[PDB]
Amino acid sequence: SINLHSAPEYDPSYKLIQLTPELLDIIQDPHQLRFKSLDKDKSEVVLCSHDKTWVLKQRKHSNTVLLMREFVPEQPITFDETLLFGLSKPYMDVVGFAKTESEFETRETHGELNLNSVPIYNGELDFSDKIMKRSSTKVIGTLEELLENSPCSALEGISKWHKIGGSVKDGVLCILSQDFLFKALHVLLMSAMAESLDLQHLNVEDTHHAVGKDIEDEFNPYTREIIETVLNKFAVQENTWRLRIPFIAQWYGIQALRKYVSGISMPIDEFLIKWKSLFPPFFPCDIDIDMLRGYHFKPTDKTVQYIAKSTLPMDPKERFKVLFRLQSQWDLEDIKPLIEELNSRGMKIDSFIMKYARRKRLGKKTVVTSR
Amino acid sequence: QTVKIWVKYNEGFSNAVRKNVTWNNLW
Amino acid sequence: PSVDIDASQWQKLTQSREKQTTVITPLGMMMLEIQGELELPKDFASLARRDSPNEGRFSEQDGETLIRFGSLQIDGERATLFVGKKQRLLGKVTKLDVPMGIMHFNSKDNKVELVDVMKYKVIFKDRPLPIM
Repeated sequence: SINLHSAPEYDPSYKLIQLTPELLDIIQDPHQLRFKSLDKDKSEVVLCSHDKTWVLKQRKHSNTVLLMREFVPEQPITFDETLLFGLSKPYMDVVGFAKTESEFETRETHGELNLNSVPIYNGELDFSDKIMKRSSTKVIGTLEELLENSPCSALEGISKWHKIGGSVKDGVLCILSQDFLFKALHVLLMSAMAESLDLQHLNVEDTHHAVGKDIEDEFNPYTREIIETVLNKFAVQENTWRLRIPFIAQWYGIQALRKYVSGISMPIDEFLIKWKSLFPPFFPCDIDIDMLRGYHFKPTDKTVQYIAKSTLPMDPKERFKVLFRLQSQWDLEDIKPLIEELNSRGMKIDSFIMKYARRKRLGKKTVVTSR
Repeated sequence: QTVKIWVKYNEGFSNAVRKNVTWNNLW
Repeated sequence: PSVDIDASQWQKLTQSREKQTTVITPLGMMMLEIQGELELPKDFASLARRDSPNEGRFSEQDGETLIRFGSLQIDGERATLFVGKKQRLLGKVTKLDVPMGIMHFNSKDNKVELVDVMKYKVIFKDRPLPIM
């Protein structure tokens, strides 16, 4: 048997944390895990690896939980045992050093950026104005500082920074406006073809040079930092960058849909032409209406019209109602992105659809229609 | 007259609602 | 603020050691769970003064007075807990659904150490029985 001892005071600096399989593996790797919080008395505490984020929660319970450790007695522990039964001789001693009335639970969470003193850049030069007419006075200068004050991991943060089009100007972190981001892409693309650059292997220096070599600097907002931002948004690097041509085509197509087929429909091949015309000349891409799945519907099979998902009814039977009203027969994957959000009980997505829709075979192909 | 040691049994078990955690709740 | 979890000490001891079964963790720790309150006296110093060597209820370890409150007998997986003179509780050695890290939070430095990782517990859910 084991002799059980207790101290007169427990130490509450000892606490229990759930180690999910992934966290467990890291803890046995062989300082890769980090606790973080915006402040000391207010905000959530998160736990971060290089690559992932967990949130901490605590849950009190009603039982006694003693944490006990083996100890070596200074003197042998002698006492009269008075009964036999079901109790072998002591062979070791343990002492309760902590008593916990709760667990800290660890749950996977989406890392996010803390964007508070960070301005939008639209951006004329003499950005000093927007810098000094801001929220704080304090400047967030570096991405590292931004990350340090964020509820997310290094890699989650960098990835979001690239996806929202983060940049820096005059030593001040900023975020590019949708308009300027798009405009900056357009100018970078124009210039890259004009100088016969390798769009699979771009770098900041050559691309920066290509953009500004015939522009007077004091009127050139496309700094190296801006060029890097645009590459990290619309390209993939590795150390050079590779342009994401389909992503870029879609980006233009969505604008086209908004401009030409917002309240109105248009023949698909005639729309393609107008979509194609927004590109800078000679831009190598073959455009296809299926790149705009989730952003359009087809009132007839040879017409197209724009749709914003956000306008749709929230109840899924209502959503399916409105879509079939707009278009009787849907190719299966045209309609999937417009209804996935409502699939809350994580059904397999094609089961979710057959709950509200019917499959119908025409020629060879399979379409979907209302039940 | 000497030391008396025992478990006062709980008839069952309560797990409370989970709560947020502050930096200070850890230290 | 931010701080890393130091698991350095734990990783070397997990190599200088060997065994789990359950028994105890290799580092020498265990988790005891009881459906109830453990009632110990409010004043150890007073009762320790008065302590027979027949009872053997109090001892000094590293500057602390420890009360000897019970005995634990493992036979399965099955476990029996004797508390004080008059109680027997029947329980179970349970493998944890989710392993539990014991972390020590040193407030002076705002630093945190991995003390051990608990994978088993011994738990007692049922009303205490009379002795034997």
